Amino acid sequence: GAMNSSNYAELFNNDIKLFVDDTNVYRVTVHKTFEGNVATKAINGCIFTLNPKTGHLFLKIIHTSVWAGQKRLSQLAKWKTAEEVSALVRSLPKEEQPKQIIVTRKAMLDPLEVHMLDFPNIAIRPTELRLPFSAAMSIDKLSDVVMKATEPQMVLFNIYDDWLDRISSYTAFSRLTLLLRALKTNEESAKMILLSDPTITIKSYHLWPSFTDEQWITIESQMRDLILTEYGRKYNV
Amino acid sequence: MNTVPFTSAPIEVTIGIDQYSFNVKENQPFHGIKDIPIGHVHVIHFQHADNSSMRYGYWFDCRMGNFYIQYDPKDGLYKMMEERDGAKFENIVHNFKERQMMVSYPKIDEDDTWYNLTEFVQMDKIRKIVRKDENQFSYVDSSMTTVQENELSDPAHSLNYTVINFKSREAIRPGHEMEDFLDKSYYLNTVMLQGIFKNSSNYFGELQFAFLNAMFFGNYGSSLQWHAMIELICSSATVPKHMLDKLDEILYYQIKTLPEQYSDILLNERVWNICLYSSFQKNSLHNTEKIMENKYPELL
Ligand SMILES: COc1cc(CN)ccc1C
Ligand SMILES: COc1cc(CN)ccc1C
Repeated sequence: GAMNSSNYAELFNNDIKLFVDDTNVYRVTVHKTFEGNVATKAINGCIFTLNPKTGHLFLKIIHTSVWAGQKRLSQLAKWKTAEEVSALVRSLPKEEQPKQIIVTRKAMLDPLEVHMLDFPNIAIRPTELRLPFSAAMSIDKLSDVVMKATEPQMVLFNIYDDWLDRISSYTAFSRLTLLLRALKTNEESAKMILLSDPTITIKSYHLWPSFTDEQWITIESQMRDLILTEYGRKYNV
Repeated sequence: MNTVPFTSAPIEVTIGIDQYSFNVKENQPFHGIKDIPIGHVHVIHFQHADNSSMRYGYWFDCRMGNFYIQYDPKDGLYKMMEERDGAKFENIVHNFKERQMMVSYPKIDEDDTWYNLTEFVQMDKIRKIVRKDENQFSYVDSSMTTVQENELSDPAHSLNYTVINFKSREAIRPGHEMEDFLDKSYYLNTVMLQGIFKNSSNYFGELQFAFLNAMFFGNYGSSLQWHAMIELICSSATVPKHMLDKLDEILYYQIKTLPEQYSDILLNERVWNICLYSSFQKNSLHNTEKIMENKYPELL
């Protein structure tokens, strides 16, 4: 069934689950050709597969070569996503396989369900939550590994850095979605907010800066002000 | 021509015989139906006047025996039975015929409707779908469920139609997920036609029988089966040319015969719009599309 605001704590219970976002799988630049027609050039993409309890992110990089000579690429991308998620589940020991997979766009439901017929006990679900996982490519270290890749490749991250040492997964998810929402609404400002203090660095083995508890509250406030600021610029309120 | 004689008509009832129907009043001197065309399967069906709940009836072929109908006052319905004494049966039929106590199967000579609805419907095909093999005729009613409906509850009183399920391992070859989901030709041609049904005659058989049971009994699971079987063909990129042509003919006469006033509960808007306008065979069913558009344009 659909995941929404009524059953939101289910994300953080002890049943293994993954979110799958396919927004950034098939990415193109659109340009004019010499003859003045339009054509696309594809660039590297990625599947964003995330355990919201642990922060474990399975970043499957989608190299442009996987589109070569294929037709109807927007449709193929949903099936390529479903094929790679199925491949991931099969590669995991049984006790690590998810009990549920939540897709962020409903168009992923059939492709994934078809690829996972072999796993009838894994529930494939949509969600009414609008999650900002498309902004994942505003995270510099993630964007860099996607663009540098010369072959298909899976890279594993913890998108919560070390936060779970200090906060619950519910709070770490809330932080993450507010950070991603901010980067999605105004990327420049969000990054400005995150780095304006050169004395807070990003550890080589982390994605986000090493903010103290107190500094995270400030940062969170500034991000909410930004999302409100942009809402105001947008709708003229 | 053959006869289905009746012991009596003790309760008021609407009687169906193939695509015809007539009213019999409580204790009216009715003793059955004569001049039934030999050569086709037939169905005789019932709706009680005091309880339109439970339409029910019997599929039969007069070439396979001498059958008759008697009301059963314990079970409360008109039952088909077989008289094995041929002498007794001819004699019983001749006296009612002489007293003119029987209605005549009213086949107009120009009229191929029944043939066109049953072209692929023989009793050997029907026997694969229902389970009750002590009789040479087969009982169906409004509320019988299908084997697939039981999966989703008595198996003795079920319709054994073949389970069609587009998101099932049978429908989808490992490694051809996208291909086999978006183009059902493997499922239609290799799994169903070459593997479960054997030829397109047993396959159009079940199709036609499913429609007839939906229409005559309002059997909801038969209606699902008819739509599923259509959609599998229309959703297959590769279908033999002769099946598409015959399918167009099958459907044309089903649509032509459907009561206008039952169209809302017998026709699935999604399947038909998909089949006629989006599917691989959107341009391959000229006769059916033309009749659907002129008869049920609301649904489209
Ligand atoms: C209605 O016809 C019959 C009736 C009985 C017994 N009522 C036996 C056999 C036949 C043919
Ligand atoms: C109509 O013919 C068949 C029907 C079934 C059961 N739906 C099985 C096998 C065959 C040949």
